[PDB]
Amino acid sequence: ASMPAVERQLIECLHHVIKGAEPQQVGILCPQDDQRKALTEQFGSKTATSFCKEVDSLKNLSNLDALIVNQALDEEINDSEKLDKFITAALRSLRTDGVLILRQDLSKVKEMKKMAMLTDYFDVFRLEEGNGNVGFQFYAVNEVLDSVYVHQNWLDFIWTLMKKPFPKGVVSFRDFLDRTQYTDTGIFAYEWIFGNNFISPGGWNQNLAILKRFGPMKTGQRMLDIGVGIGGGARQAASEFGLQVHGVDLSTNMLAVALERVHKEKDARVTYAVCDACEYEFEPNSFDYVFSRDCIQHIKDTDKLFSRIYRALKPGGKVLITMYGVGHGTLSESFKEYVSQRQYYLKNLEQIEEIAKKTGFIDIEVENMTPRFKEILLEERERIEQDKETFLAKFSQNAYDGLVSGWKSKLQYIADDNHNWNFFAAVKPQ
Ligand SMILES: C[S@@+](CC[C@H](N)C(=O)[O-])C[C@H]1O[C@@H](n2cnc3c(N)ncnc32)[C@H](O)[C@@H]1O
Repeated sequence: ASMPAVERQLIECLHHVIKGAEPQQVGILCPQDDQRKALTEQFGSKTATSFCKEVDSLKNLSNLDALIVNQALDEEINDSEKLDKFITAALRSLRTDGVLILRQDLSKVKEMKKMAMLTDYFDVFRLEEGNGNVGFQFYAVNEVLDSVYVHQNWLDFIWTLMKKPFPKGVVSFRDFLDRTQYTDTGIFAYEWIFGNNFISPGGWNQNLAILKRFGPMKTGQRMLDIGVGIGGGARQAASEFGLQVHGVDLSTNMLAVALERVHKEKDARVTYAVCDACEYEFEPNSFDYVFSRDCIQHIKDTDKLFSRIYRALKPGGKVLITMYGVGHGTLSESFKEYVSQRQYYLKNLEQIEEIAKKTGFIDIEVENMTPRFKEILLEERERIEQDKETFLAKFSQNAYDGLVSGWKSKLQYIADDNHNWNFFAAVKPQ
């Protein structure tokens, strides 16, 4: 039971990609006439639109700059053959670089991983076109905000995808995350050691201490959380400080859990989006705070990232980031192999400060929190060693041994001053 606010958001999603351009040819697949007309009125006289009411009709649409599909795939999401027919027809109908905006409510779908499974399917699907392949490039998954605020529904999704050419092996950044470090089994094993809802050292108590280093925060202020993981940090920021928190993560595995949990527990201060924080188009001058907890070691282009954060902060706004970093000790081969397998792009505090100054941040604070990181590992390790019997009731031996040796290994990395745990904070001037 949606309102006109939804259709306006769909067009906003479209404009993240095409910007100020108006699309020459638009297709609309939308079975609900009132929702369909609200969409149509969003376009002006420079746009010609063809729309249809059943998915089989996409074969009749072509040379589209954009295809908007709204609540039309109820059957397809339960039938891979029908889904395949739609994706194929959708790709054929679009020009290269054409945008697909797909809105589908998943709240009546009992499978909680459905959004994640659909996203990989879209990301992986390939269609022969000419002497190569075509497919959809992933941009984002957003929540329909009307659905959150009016219907307490956090599982109403909008995918933003773009048609691109592909060769006829080569893994996207998102898939590396979902297939390697942040798998489901990895997530539940990680959550167990760090603490409920957290994938970062020290769990609830530690995250609260870090949030406090922002200084005074007020109810209703807006925070962007980069690399929100399974949501523990965002949810705590909202419940403890009354912040409105928007969390982003590139890993669908991670966010599936965050989304499931907020959808069940219900807190309208918290929303989530799947996207790459180095690329996604955030609204400028809009956030009071940007927070990132142990995320940015995954991110190569720190320079780009900082300019985007700066851009996104309100003047006078504050950024606070913690991250894995590299120390000033002689790097060991074990540490170097560890970094490559994780694909971390590590920096030291000096480099972070240089970049922050170059970006234009003021009041820069940096801290080496490695001694704290050490206390946490030791404390965490004493817990597992004590609760050995309880772990094997839930997970396998293989997950367990990797934890003991991993914890053993990080301790040596800290000892050699290879591995650091860094704190950075700063403010946007004015
Ligand atoms: C070690 S975890 C931290 C989770 C969260 N900070 C917490 O305390 O529970 C890293 C998270 O950052 C996310 N991440 C890595 N690169 C990202 C990117 N380019 N954009 C958005 N999120 C990213 C990963 O998906 C992962 O979920």
